[PDB]
Amino acid sequence: SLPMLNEDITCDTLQMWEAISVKTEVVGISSLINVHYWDMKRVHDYGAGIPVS
Amino acid sequence: PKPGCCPNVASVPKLLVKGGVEVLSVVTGEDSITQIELYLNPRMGVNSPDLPTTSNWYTYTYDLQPKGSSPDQPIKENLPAYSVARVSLPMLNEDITCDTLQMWEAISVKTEVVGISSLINVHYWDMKRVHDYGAGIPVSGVNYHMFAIGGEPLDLQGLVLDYQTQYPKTTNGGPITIETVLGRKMTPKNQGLDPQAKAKLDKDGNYPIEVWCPDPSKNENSRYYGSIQTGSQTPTVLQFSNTLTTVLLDENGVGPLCKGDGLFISCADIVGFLFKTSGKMALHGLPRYFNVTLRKRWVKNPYPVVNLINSLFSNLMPKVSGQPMEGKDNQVEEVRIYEGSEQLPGDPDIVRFLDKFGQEKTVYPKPS
Repeated sequence: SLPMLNEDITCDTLQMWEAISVKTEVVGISSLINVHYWDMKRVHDYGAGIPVS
Repeated sequence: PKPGCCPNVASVPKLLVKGGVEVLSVVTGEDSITQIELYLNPRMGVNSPDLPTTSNWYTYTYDLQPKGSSPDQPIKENLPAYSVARVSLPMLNEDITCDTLQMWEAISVKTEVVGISSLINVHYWDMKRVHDYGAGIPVSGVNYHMFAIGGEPLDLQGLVLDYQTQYPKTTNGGPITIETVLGRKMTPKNQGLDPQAKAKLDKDGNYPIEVWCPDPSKNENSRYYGSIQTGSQTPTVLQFSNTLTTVLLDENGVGPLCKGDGLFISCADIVGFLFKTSGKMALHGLPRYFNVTLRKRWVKNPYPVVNLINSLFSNLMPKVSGQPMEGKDNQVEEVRIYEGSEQLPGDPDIVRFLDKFGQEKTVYPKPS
């Protein structure tokens, strides 16, 4: 939610919020290497599970 | 570019767009002229052609007869109807510091009845013969056409011919009558006009001609032309041309103002009875063509916006279900007002009030 912000009436002008540079990152990215898990299907016999892909 | 070595022509208003409906969005200058063309298929009891079996007759009623015993009741598709079309308009700029807005206004309406050459089909495969072993009797008798251009929809009042007859009430979008718009069962007082039976029209194929007529009491922003000529097999003469332009200004000098930026066209047309060999006859309409011309005109806003916008919100103006402070049972008892200061009056029990004219007047205490 964005606040009210002062308008004008002589020039019929007003203010609006404008985004300029969004920054982003995935915050759950190092949980992807959780190979040990009680249901992950192994690559072969006595192996590790194949990780999430 | 030499004027003396090249001929000159007259000055004609420049075309800017010619196309469909989606070019009303064009930002024009302060002084433009907009021509818009319409057409209205009449709703003669059969409202739509998409129906599988009942679209055998389009713009025809279904072979109406008198009943023979009171009370009569017609079918939904028995009575004819009007035809309305709110054409869209663009929104136009304003000027808040001088409190003026501009808005559309019609000036000239050109009209013509298309399909007027489809009357002479005297070899129709169900049309009855006027003389035995001969040709067919053409469409004739009752004709009725009434169009209406305007910035607001029409105001039209209940004028039934027999109050005792009952009409099919609206179970789902049905034709509404006096008893639907008022709710109470209709009196014989509405055989003639009755000022507690006004209505506006919003549904095109649902308001019947038979009880409803355009009442010229409240139609300051809608002009309408109409003609009746009624009888059994009377001739019907209608001229049509490409050069009759109806000017539509007022005595004051300005035409209809399209308030709300809608131009409410309104139309109905009946041209004749077609007769059938069995004897059944039916009303048949025709569609009309319109060429209404618009021009942008400045007005003055009568409603102060700052006095108006506060009344709308619940948070900015709270309404509360308190005890009654105006009306018949007002508990607010006495209210004074003080303005300026004069010299000391005779007694503080004296009472003043402003008169009808608007000057102060010390009223005199009479015994009671």
